Amino acid sequence: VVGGEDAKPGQFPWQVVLNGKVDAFCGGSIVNEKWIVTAAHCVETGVKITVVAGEHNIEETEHTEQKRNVIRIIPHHNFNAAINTYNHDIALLELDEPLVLNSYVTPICIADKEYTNIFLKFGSGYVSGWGRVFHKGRSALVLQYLRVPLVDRATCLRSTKFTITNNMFCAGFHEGGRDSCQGDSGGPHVTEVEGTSFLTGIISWGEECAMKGKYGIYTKVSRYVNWIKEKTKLT
Amino acid sequence: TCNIKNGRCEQFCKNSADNKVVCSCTEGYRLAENQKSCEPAVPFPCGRVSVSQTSKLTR
Ligand SMILES: [Ca+2]
Repeated sequence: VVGGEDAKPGQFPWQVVLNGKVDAFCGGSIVNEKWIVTAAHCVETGVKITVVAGEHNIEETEHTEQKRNVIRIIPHHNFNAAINTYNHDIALLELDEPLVLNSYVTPICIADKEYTNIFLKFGSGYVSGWGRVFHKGRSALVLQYLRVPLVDRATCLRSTKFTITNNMFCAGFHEGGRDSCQGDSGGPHVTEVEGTSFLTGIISWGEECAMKGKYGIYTKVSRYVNWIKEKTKLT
Repeated sequence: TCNIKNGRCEQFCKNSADNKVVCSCTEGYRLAENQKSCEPAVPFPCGRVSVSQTSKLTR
């Protein structure tokens, strides 16, 4: 996250980090005890992945961390239908052993298609992660979060030569300086509805980070909520 | 109706008969006694901070 601030322990208890070929390469959010929702571009078919919930400072030990292995990975069926576009940039991770929910390990709420979209339209959400705090800069040790306003589609569309589909949305500031960035992918874009946070987006991609005239592009969760609930059903 | 302020529903609102309103909440919560607000029905309901952060208040 560029131009954000340190979260306090437990401020975003649904946030998790993903470790693998690279440590802390992406973020993700807790759907329930056994499932994490993240970005598909973070989990190429093959490689082994680990999830750490209740994570705050990547180089320290808070004794709130819960490490789990990923036994199943489900990227959206349409991701990579069209080469190098990032449309449908969402994936689901199933954990080998359930997480123990507590103040530092709590699911994010997921409304239905209609309400997720209404919550997004409130126009202000938070993004978080351990990604770069500077374009091409260092990764963060302490979880970062940043408030970002929703961007009108026409402005979004004109900010880049790349395609922005209806499964995406823009968020960021016209003046730049603040944005999610590399390493933040899979992490959540969340909207607070009277104290209760809802998953409204998934950190997906962008052109460089925090540059004036550019915005963060997010996967629009409203379009995938039925898919998420269907696949993450607890038995 | 749900038209204004989500029909006073803290979480979800659905339009019923005679311009009436039927509220609801997301998993882990329960529609209070006043059929409006949402209350924790489990130890750790989704989307809520329970750490309170820091340590300096009346509590
Ligand atoms: Ca730690």
